[PDB]
Amino acid sequence: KVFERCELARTLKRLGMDGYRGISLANWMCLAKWESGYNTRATNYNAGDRSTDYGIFQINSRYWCNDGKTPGAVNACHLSCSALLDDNIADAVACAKRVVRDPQGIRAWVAWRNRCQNRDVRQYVQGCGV
Repeated sequence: KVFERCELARTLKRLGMDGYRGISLANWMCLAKWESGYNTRATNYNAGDRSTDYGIFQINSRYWCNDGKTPGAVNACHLSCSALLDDNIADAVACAKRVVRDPQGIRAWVAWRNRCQNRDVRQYVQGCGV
């Protein structure tokens, strides 16, 4: 599923992501935008280390979900990576909440640093009613 901007914003709010571990909604929105274009089926294979990024938040198979083919990986979210490719983002949101409970928080995603940190991210939720 390819979410529309405001549709996603309202979904993420109901799922309790606004202010989760100190992270504003707009920041989550900026992260989904740059990681997958708001696409829940996006996947990106990292030939360099043999892991794959899955879903709307591009969650990595080395630590977060199990895909069986990543060497030396763990599955902190206790999910199959297939779960992160569903049109319903419930499991993807629960896993993203897990990723940010670790020290780095949202900084775990480099694209957030490049494209969202220290920027005016208000545009991502503007006019959406959240």
